[PDB]
Amino acid sequence: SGVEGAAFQSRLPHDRMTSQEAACFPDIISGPQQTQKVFLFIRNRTLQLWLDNPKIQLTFEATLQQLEAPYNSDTVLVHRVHSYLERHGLINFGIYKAIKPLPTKKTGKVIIIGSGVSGLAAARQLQSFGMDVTLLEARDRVGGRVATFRKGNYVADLGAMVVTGLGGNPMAVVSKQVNMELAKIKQKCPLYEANGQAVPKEKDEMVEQEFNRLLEATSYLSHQLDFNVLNNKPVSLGQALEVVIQLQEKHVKDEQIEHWKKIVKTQEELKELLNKMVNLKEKIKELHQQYKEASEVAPPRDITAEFLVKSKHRDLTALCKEYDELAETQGKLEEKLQELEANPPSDVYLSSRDRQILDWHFANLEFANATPLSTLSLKHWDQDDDFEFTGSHLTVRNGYSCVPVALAEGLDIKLNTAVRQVRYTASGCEVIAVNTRSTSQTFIYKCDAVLCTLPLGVLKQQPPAVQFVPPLPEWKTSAVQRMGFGNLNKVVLCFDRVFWDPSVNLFGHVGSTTASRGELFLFWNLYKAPILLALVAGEAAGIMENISDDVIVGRCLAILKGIFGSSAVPQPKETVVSRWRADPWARGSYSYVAAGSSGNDYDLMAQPITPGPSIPGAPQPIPRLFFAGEHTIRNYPATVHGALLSGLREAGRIADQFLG
Amino acid sequence: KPPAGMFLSQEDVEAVSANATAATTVLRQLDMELVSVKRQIQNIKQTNSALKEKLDGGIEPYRLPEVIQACNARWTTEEQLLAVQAIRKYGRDFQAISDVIGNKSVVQVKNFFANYARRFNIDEVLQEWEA
Ligand SMILES: Cc1cc2nc3c(=O)[nH]c(=O)nc-3n(C[C@H](O)[C@H](O)[C@H](O)COP(=O)(O)OP(=O)(O)OC[C@H]3O[C@@H](n4cnc5c(N)ncnc54)[C@H](O)[C@@H]3O)c2cc1C
Ligand SMILES: Cc1ccc(-c2ncc(OC[C@@H]3CCNC3)cc2-c2ccc(C#N)cc2)cc1
Repeated sequence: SGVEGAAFQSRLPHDRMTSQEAACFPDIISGPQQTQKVFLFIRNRTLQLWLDNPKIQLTFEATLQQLEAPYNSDTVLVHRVHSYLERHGLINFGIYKAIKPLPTKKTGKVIIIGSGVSGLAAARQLQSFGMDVTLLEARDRVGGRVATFRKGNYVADLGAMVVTGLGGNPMAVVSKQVNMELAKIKQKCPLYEANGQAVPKEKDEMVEQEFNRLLEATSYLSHQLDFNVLNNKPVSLGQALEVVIQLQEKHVKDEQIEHWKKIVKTQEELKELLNKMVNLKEKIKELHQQYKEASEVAPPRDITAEFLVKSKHRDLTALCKEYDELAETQGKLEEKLQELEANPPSDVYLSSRDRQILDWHFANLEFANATPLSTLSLKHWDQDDDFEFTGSHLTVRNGYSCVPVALAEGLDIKLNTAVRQVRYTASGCEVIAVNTRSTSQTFIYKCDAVLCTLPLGVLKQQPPAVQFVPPLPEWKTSAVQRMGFGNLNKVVLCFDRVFWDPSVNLFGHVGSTTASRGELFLFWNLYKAPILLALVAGEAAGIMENISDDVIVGRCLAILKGIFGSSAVPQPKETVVSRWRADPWARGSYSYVAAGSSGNDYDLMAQPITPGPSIPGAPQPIPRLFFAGEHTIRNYPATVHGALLSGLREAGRIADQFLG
Repeated sequence: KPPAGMFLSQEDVEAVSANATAATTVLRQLDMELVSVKRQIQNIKQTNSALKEKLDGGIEPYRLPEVIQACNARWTTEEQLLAVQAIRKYGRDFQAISDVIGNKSVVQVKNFFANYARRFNIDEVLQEWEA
C-alpha cells in the first residue's frame, strides 16, 4: 500500500514492468516471475524512500541499508535499479541536497536552448550526472511560460497558475522542495448574463448537463459511428457538436410533427363520425314523421296499417340507438383530442438565452484547451484524459515562478541571449546566438549536444526565427505544422479592496454572441491581495490582443459594475494584460491536438535528430540534436509537469549516449 | 449506446452532413411540414364545428317512449299476421320480428317459422323478401 503508492505517485504500474525496464533489465522480464516481483519491489521501495524525503539525495548505500531480505541479497540488482531510477529522473530529481558532492571532472558539453521548466530540469539532471551545461535564454528571466507579475504586495501569475492534481504529479515532489503554498478551488461559478443578473439555478443546471451530454454525444459519434472524416477532411469537435445540436433540434421537430399528426388523424375520424351522425339524424327525422302519419290513422285499422305503425316504431328505435352509440364515440374521441391538445411536446431544443449559456460552457472548454473548438480533433483531443492525476486541482498562491527560479540556482544561464542558428554535424554542434539588446553582438557556442526546448510556436514560425543547419527532416517539420499551438490570455486587475464574494473563487459572464463567448468570460480570485483575473479564451483571444490595454480594462470594469454595482467597483490600482500569441519567444500559449494530427506527432517531435556522416563511408554518426518541451510529451501535454517530465527524459537520453 | 437525452442515428447524421446546406434544408422543410399539418387541423376543426352545429338539438325530439310487454306464448291471429308481414319486410332479423310483434321472443319467432311452414307459405314470403 505504501510501496504500491510509490509506484502510483511515479506513474508506474506496481504489478508489472514497463518497456523501459524491459529494455534496461531485459534479463529479468524475460525470466522467472519471482525475480520480476523482486525487481518490482526494489523499484517501488527505492521510489518510496525517495518520495518520503525528497529534499535529500538517495544513495545506493542508504537504499541497500533500508532494504531487507530476501531483497538485500543481489546487491548488483539493487545497484542496477537505483541507477535506472536515477538516470531517468524517477528519484533524485529537482532541488535536493547532495550527499555526494559532485565532481569537477566534467564529461561532455551540452547547450540547452531555453530556460523554461523543461530546460532547467534537463540542465539540473545533466549537471548532477556530471556534464557541463550552459542554457541560452532570450528573455531577461527564467521560467518562460511560467511567469509571475510581482509589484509590491501584488502577485499574480500571468502564465501557469495551477497544478492539475497532486496524485501522480511530479510537481508534488517539487512542491515539498520549494515550499509553494497550494490552495484548493471551489466548484461554485455563479454565472451572470449581460444584464448583470445571475442565472437561475434551474436553467444553470439544465444547460450544464446539456453541455456534458452533447460532449458525450460527440464521443459516441466518433467511437461507435466513425464520424471522423467528412469531405475528405478530418472532423473537429465543434463540427461534431453542431451536428449533434442540429439532430437534437430535428428530433424536437419530428416529435412535434407526430403529435400534430395524431391530432389530425383523430380529428378527421371525428369528421366521419359526425358526418354519419348528421345523415342518421335527418333519416330519423323523416322516419318519425312517417311514424306519426301512420299512428294517426284511427284505431279501427286493418293489420297492414298496424304493421306499418309497429314496423316504423322498431326502425325508429333501432336508428335512434345507433345514433346514441355514435354519440358515445363522439365523446370518447373529443376526450382524446383535448388530452392531446393538452400534452404538447417541446417547442424548442434550446432557447436563445439557454444557448448563450451553453456558449459560456463551450468557452470554458475552449479556455482549458486554449483553442477554438473548431481546431480540435474529435478523435484525439482528449487523448490525455486517461493519464489525469488524482485529487483536487489546486492553485499557486505565492507565484509559481518560485519553481523555475529555484531550479535555476547553480546553473549557467545566459539570459538576454537569443539563438539564431543551430548547426549539428557528426563531429559536434554550433549554436549561434545574439544579444537581445544589441543584435550586432554575436556569440558562438560549441557543444557535443544541443537540447532544443523552443516552444512549438517558435518552431512553427515561417519566416523562421531559428535556422537549423542541416535543415530539419520532413518527418519533423510536418509534425510541427500538423500539431496545434493555441492562445489564452489574462487580465490582472489589482484593486483597493475586495468588492466581490470572498466565498466564491470563480464567477462567470455569459456573452451576447457565440463569437464573443470568450471575451472576458470568467473572473477568478485566488490570492491574499485584492486581485481578480479576467480570462480571455477562444477566438476572442487572438482578436483581443489587437485592442488597447485601457479598453480591455474598461470592458472588465464595465461587466464588474453591471454585476456588483457601479458604486462597488473601484478603479484598478495596477492592471496587466497578457498577449501570449504576440510574445516573440512563445508565439502562443500551449499545444492542442488539432484536427489532422494525433499523439504520435508529439512522439515524433520528441525523437532525436541524428546528423549524417561528414566523410562518405564513415560509421553512422551519433544523435546530436535532442528535443524537449510540453509539445514533446504525449501522455501529459501542455502542462508544467509535462515539461519537467520531458526535460528529465531527454537528460536521461543524452547521458545514456555521451556518458554511457 | 448513445447518450440519454440525445438522439443520434447513422442515417440522420449522414443526411445533415451530406451537403453544406443539407442541415438547414432538412430542418426548414420540417418546419414547413408542421405548418401544413396545423393548417389542415384548423380546416377540419371548422368543418367539424359546422357539422356539430347541424347536430344541435340531438335526436331527443322524434324519440318514442319505451314500453315493456310480458312475453306471452299464445300466438294471436293478429300476431301471426304481423309476423308474416314482418318476415316479408325484415327477412330473417327475427330479433326485429320479435320487436314488431312485441309479445314474442326470438326463439318463439324462430319456432313459428317452422311451426307454420306450409301453412303461411313462409318459404315463398322469404323468396319475395330476397328480391
Ligand atoms: C496562459 C497559459 C497558462 C497555462 N497554465 C498552466 C498551468 O496552470 N499548469 C500547467 O501545467 N500548464 C499550464 N500551461 C501550459 C504550461 O505553462 C507550459 O506547457 C510550460 O510551462 C512550458 O514548457 P517549456 O519549458 O517547454 O516552454 P517554455 O517555458 O516556453 O521554454 C522555452 C524557453 O525558450 C525561450 N526561447 C524562445 N525562443 C528562443 C530563442 N530564439 N532563443 C533562446 N531562447 C528562446 C523562451 O523564452 C522560453 O523561456 C499554460 C499555458 C498558457 C499559455
Ligand atoms: C478553474 C480551472 C481549473 C482547471 C482548469 C484546467 N483544466 C484542464 C487543463 O488541461 C490542460 C490541457 C489538457 C489538454 N492539453 C492541455 C488545463 C486547465 C487550466 C488551468 C489554469 C489555466 C490558467 N491560467 C488554464 C487552463 C481550468 C480552470
